[PDB]
Amino acid sequence: KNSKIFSPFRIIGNVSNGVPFATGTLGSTFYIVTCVGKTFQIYDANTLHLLFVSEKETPSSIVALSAHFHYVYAAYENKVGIYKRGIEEHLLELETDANVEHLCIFGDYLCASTDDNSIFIYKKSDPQDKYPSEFYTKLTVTEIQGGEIVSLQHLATYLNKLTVVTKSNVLLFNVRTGKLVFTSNEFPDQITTAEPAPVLDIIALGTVTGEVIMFNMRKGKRIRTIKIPQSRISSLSFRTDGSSHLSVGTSSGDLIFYDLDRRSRIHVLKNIHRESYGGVTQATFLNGQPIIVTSGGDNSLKEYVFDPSLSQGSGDVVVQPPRYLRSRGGHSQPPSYIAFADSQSHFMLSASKDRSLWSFSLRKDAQSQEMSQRLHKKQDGGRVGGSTIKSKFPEIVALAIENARIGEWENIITAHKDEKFARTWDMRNKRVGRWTFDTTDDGFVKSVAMSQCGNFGFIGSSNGSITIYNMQSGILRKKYKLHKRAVTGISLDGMNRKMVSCGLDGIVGFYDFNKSTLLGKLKLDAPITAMVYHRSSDLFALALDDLSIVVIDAVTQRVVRQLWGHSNRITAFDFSPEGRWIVSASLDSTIRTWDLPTGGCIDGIIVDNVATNVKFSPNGDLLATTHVTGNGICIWTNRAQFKTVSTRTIDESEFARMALNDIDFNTYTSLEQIDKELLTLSIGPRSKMNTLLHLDVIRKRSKPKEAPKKSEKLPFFLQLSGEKVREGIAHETPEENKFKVTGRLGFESHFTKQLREGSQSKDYSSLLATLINFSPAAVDLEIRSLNSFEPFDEIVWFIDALTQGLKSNKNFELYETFMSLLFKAHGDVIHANNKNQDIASALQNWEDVHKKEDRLDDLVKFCMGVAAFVTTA
Amino acid sequence: NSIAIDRSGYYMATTGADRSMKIWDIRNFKQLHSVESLPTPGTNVSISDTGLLALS
Amino acid sequence: KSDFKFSNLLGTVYRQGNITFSDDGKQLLSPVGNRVSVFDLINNKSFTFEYEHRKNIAAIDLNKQGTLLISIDEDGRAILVNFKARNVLHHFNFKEKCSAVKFSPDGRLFALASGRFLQIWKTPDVNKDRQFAPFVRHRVHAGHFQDITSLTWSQDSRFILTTSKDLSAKIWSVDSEEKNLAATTFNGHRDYVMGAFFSHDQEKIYTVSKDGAVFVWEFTKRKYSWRITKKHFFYANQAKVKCVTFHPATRLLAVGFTSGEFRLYDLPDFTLIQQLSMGQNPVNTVSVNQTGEWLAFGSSKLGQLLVYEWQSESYILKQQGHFDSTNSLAYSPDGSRVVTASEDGKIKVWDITSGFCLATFEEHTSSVTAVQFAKRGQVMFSSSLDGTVRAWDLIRYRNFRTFTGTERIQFNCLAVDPSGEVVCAGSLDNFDIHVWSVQTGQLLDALSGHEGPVSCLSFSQENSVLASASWDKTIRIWSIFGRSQQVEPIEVYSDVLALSMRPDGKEVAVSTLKGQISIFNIEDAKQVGNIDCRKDIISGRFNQDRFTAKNSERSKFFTTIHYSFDGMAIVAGGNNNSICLYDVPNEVLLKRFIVSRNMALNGTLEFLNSKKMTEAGSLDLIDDAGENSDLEDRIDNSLPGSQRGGDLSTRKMRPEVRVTSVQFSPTANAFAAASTEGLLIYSTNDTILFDPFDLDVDVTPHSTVEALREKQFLNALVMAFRLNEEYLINKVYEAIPIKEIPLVASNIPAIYLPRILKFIGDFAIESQHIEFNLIWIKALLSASGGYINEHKYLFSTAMRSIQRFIVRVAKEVVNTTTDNKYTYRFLVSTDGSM
Amino acid sequence: VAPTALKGSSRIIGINNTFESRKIMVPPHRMTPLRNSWTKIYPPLVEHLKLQVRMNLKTKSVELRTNPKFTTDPGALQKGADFIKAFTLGFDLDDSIALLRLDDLYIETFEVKDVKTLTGDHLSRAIGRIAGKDGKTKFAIENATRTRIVLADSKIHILGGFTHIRMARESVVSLILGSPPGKVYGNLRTVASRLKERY
Repeated sequence: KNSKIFSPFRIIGNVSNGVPFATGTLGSTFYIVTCVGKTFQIYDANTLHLLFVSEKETPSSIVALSAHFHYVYAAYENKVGIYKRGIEEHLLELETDANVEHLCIFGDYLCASTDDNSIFIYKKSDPQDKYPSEFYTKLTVTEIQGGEIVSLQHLATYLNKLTVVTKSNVLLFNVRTGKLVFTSNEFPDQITTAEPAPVLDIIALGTVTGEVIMFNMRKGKRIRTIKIPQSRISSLSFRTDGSSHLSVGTSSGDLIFYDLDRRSRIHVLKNIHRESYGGVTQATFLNGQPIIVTSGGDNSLKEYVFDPSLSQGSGDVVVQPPRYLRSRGGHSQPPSYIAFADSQSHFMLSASKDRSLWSFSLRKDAQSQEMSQRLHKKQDGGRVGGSTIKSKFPEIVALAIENARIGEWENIITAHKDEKFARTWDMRNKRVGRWTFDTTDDGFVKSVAMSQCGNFGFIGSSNGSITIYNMQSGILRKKYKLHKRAVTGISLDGMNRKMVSCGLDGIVGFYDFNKSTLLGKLKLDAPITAMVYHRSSDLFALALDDLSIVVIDAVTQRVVRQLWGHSNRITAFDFSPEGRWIVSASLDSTIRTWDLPTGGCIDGIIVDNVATNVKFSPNGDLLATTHVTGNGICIWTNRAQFKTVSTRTIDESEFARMALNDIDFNTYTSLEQIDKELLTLSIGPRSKMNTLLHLDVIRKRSKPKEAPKKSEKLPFFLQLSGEKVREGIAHETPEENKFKVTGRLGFESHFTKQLREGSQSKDYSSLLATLINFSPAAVDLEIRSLNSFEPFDEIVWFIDALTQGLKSNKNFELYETFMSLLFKAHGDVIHANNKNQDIASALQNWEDVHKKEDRLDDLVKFCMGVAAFVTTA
Repeated sequence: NSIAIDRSGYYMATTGADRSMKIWDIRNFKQLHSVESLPTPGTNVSISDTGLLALS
Repeated sequence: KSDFKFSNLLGTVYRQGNITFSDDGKQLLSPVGNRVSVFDLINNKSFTFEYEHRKNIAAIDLNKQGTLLISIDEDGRAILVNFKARNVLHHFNFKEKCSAVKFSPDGRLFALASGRFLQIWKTPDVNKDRQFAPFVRHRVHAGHFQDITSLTWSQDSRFILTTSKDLSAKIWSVDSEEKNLAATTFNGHRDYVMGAFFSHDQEKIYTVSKDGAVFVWEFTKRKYSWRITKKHFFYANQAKVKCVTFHPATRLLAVGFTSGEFRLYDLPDFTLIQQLSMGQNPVNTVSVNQTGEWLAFGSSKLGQLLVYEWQSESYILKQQGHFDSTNSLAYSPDGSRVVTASEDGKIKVWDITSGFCLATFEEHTSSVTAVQFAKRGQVMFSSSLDGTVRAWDLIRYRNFRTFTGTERIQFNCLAVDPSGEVVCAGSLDNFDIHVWSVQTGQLLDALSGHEGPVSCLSFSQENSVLASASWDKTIRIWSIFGRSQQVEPIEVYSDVLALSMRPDGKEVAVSTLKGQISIFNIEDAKQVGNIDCRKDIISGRFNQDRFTAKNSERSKFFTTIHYSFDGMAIVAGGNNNSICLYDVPNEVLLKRFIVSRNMALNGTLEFLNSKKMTEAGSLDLIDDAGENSDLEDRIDNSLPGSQRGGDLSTRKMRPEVRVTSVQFSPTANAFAAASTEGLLIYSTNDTILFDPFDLDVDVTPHSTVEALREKQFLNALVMAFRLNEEYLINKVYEAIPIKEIPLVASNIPAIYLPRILKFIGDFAIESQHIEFNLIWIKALLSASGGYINEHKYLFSTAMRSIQRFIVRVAKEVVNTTTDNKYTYRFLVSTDGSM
Repeated sequence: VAPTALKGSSRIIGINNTFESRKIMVPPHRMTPLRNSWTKIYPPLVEHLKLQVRMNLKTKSVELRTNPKFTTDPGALQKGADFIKAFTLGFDLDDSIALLRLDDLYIETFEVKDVKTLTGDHLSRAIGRIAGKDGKTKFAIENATRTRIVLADSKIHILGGFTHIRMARESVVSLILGSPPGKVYGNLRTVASRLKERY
């Protein structure tokens, strides 16, 4: 279930799942906490901008949300988590299997009610502690005491009392002492909602049959009764702006406002939220404000505002009806299709069964917007035919988008269910286009495609004809008729030369788009279901009905790779941007990544819900998928973008049960030396050879033109007097006798000791190794410090060291450079004593090896003579 | 940072970046008060006709 | 083919912000305007990150482990980029003008100086996968009364010294339990506190002010408290301290002054180690190596970057770039070098790999308009608005000749004969094409016939004809060589802005003011193709524009175009935010590249934010110079109507995104585009794409290795090419024994011959197997020499790469080998005595 | 301490200067410099090194002893004995103090006869070549190698860091053996630059 290439990132397009949202105040500002499946999101009330998201997904779905100042409490299963800025600060685990249902926090007490009518009280260990952690006591409400707990509320100015509201009646529990202070009279109708009023001792109770009660706890008596026959109260809220208003939300999707002072109805907002998804699940007046925030199960959050009265006198009577202020939303049902709008990962296009198309922004949620379905006026001038009652376009089965001509004309084509024409949209305007493309053969639209240039749109009909329209003018230009069954895929190469089609009849047609000719036809064993064309590589994969993905090269019209392993139908698949991977999803609840070069499955996942779509970002950073459940889009991060991934084939049997290293990582490190006989340069920069030979002249250029000014009184040993790293040759310490010019024993340099050791051992491999590691300045200093006085042992030894190096044929271009520096620094000494046998013998041996390395000159001279001739004449 | 002088031209109030406000007697040039430490430097000072001392 | 990606940015080494040394000290990170460039001084390699801010970078920093880099623009927008993978982890907006950012020496925490608040965050773990909110806040400190100038971490990652504009330096403790240890404020500075540091023992705190005073703080009895025991002063007559840095280990204090001269001091003795001047412009940033031996300085005005080795008094690096000045570019024939001409009058030779300016020329008085290389490559020619065309000899860096018209005309375009014996230049005020003889310098003749200014010129590399285009809506082909001179005019629908000549010399392409690229057949003088480009061009609305970008006709045409050396592609650019790469035979747009994403540049955006618009006008157009604290920033030297050819201070308007010239690389699948920010180079080097050629089911990476083990070298090599995997080609290439090379080379199919030659050239230039590669090249040329001759333009780029390898590295080796042979013989044969 | 605070080898080479006691004999020609400089020699030894210092007028030698109850650094006695020897060899006091302050300074000692058996005018010519006119050659060797040299007749004492006093030794030896002056002076120019360079 864990992928080695992909990891979940977040969900897109979901604002609320229907659980009542929580409102908390930080200073003068307000924020709203909404539940999204197993995670909650925090919005700023002023702008509805996303601020925080829960760091980790809870093991179980969240049931309750309560927020007080910085801290947010989220209840799931039998555990209550405490979050600050979306990061968990402490997890409260109850000691009973009964799941938490309701949650209340007043002062240092946290009250959690389980579904078995048991109330757990947690207290702060210290009065100054930010949140309660310590377990205080347990209070249980028995059936004789009352019915099932409806909600836990705390009224202001009540010392250590919790007002437990049950279906039968209301109860007053003293949390400190754990005793039942007061029991209210039984109510004929089932209670569904409770809300503390801004007045003292009064809590508003909402019944199941459209009755709202202003129950007074101090007197224990009814005060008022509002009646809403044939309705169910889902939320209640009071206006604290100085106006005695009461907003009653209903499961029908209506929000009613009452004026308590005048005993009248101000206004009713009809169908603000869908009845099918629970209507008004939560509707709360912002404290001290005329703004009311409403939510529902339809994945939407809205805000309404009361404007000031237009009458200079009697403003209380002339109440402006509430006005829509701002809202956030998404699909009400799972998206059916998705697509990346642009090369970068800014925007995604989404379509859902709710007949609405959305443009979702990954970089910021506020940028997400719904594309309008308002139709343009017809060019001919005739009246457009349609029902006066406005309805959204049918569900979108397919979509094709290009950005070559964005802002110039239509750049999206969409196919709709049971519809004989395709509609166009404009991404720049975010509105439906002015063209409609018809199949012209009495068949439904099954495939839509666009050319890279953005000028042509291709429509595939269920009767087998491919019609080609022009996006700018919407004029039918060409019609191809090869397939006799439905065309399930159309694609055109980037060059606009070769066009490929596939259909349920199983044939793959290759057309020359410009010449309009049938280049070839290829028959496959099973009907083809879908196509994805990779324009850069000229490869396209086909999802066959035999549970295989067949990769075909359009240039040669042959099958190159065939992929097996899926146990059921392949819902969707996509190419990686580099053209090296295919990620496919199937009905068997798995997502597999396939490596085309080796033609094997390298990664496997098991999704709880079948993934209906899969899409790579053109960058390759992100992978977006949609599932049969959930209104949002799951975004995955591509781990391969930050490290190499092994291409070893996944184990099939272990995967089913759950339901050469250089080649594995697609790399190769060049050998140190292909053969001993072959000359090989050093493993390093090629400027080292040039830096060594011309060191002095390069440094003269480096010196500043004007001498720097310095203080006359300067420490003589400043460079050495350093607090403590410098690894230069100057900063060398001796390692542990008659005076010797080269170096006295116990006072000898590391290099000279290695040189003397090599001379006795008759091998300078250790010396040659350290020479290569020396810096260019260090190399010059050592050679120039070589002993130049009789019997000339060190010079002879150095020549023997270099002569050995040339035999190895490795790093020879440094050894030539070292010998060049030796003559430069000790040429006169060698010249004056050329007749000395030791120098003469050592020099002669060097020439014997050096003479052999003249074949390289012949190779260089040949290639210049030919390469100059071949390129010229 | 700022200087303020009253209507009668007898007092002066000066604020500095060193978080100090000093009330002066500019006829005789004698310092009267020195509020040595302020929570933060005072950007501005003004004196009304009635003699109220304002600090920001 | 058409898979190009931004690789590095030449022409600029430093624009603004703080330059930072890598922890190992072998890499220098320099902000270049909107991006970050990394220079590897030891290996002589450079690269610029692909991620792009929306405004100029203000602060950057690389953690000690060398894994994470954080870069912050002028608005507080921050990007966390994985240094090793060169990929962006997260984008963070701090919602305020962050002045400095610094990783703790432990690496766990990094601190932000955002206005008057010091923000300490926890570093996201590089190994962990990306999450929605990788950063975790640690603490925010609010003690300063004004903006924080800088901050310094203690060597133990426990204390932070913050210096602000409050004339105060303040210390904090990272751990709350240790707040009592460091809760002090350091006062007594007359001006802004530019920097505060700890000593190596951490018992001494040094603070430096803008006025030029260094205070030495110690914990001493008057019962124990921090006191200023000693005070030192830089007695700069008028220069103000601009940037300060301190190395506790070596006790080195490097101070940069506004006069453009920096001093190195030894604390606490206050001994002046050195004093040097980089110029007259302020020293904006100074940084110290970890060892403390290299000091990096940067000046924003001229874009200078100086790495100084104060120990040896030597310059490791001394570079100066161009901003909004590059008028043209030219590749060397081997492609190793790229030359640029600037409005300053200076011609600079840049090395593609290292990214530094090898040489500079300053003969020209006025803006240099064009630069072009001879076919041979040793000689270079340039033209300038001062009215002279100058020939440059690169081997001795001498202006060995200079050409000038008798009427003293400004020259805007240039063309050089393939033989290098004739030079022709054109003008925008003469209507004639002047011709000079290279050997003599005499004006051979003036070509007449154009009724408008000549916009461009080009010689045919083979036919040696001259093609000229003008605003006269016509193109004329001059057969100047030969006993008879002929001219063939071809009419065009609109003004011709650019002209490119086919390498074959058989066709010429012209970009017109209509946004059209029309290809003509030179011999037949008839049109053979046309590419529409007005729709492809992306042009942005300027802040000052009162008309939409869609209706704007400012630049919907390409002012420069160039063929690919194969002859199948055209790369085009203009005064617009797009570089478009077209395919000639099929007349389609292969790809489009966005030149810049910097909102500092004027032409980047097609749509401007309506919030900026007000009843007065655009909020951007308001000049905020008066708010600046320093007088030099407040001074306005702008002339009223200047558009071009002066310093940026003169224009008074924002720089405009535009591409002055574009060219393809002679030796690689890359192209370079000169623009305002610098010389953008796009290359296909990475080759992560899977672009197979002629696969079958039998071909697989496993199967190729099986062929190698069975010793079927030819089949293994061919199957590797059909996969087209670089690693698999390299594996097979090195596994073929030397005896079998001649057999394999003679038997490679002709289709794969261009591919092997391309691989060898790219591989050989940086590989260590000089002899093995030379054996392969010898086998290939001998086996298929005739085939390469028949198709020169298919193999042109591959052949130039091989010649570069044989000339630039192979010849250098034998040159060092051969001189030892002669130096050897002289020492032994000769008689040395007395 | 500030609140922000963090939580017997012989340097001289070629002569065996070695509760422990060290004795250094002062030759007659260094007696008077010792007297006028004594006010500045004992404070660093007695305070920083916590050593018990004395000069024996009878034996004309300086005596240093480790005090078990005061001394803390085991190497202080050797460091103090090394410092007195440098003054005994002839190095200026400030030069000798560098041995105490720093930890990476050694003195290398040898004689002209060790390099080559020169006698009479040849030996004098060798000493002259090392010194040069007005001491120019010896001065040049000091600045380039960043080493302090005392040329006491045929006895040479070179003070500095390990690699630094190595490069001085070859220059001095080449001068003794008679390499051309320009090569030595050319040598001194390069070694100065190469020594300071990072790479």
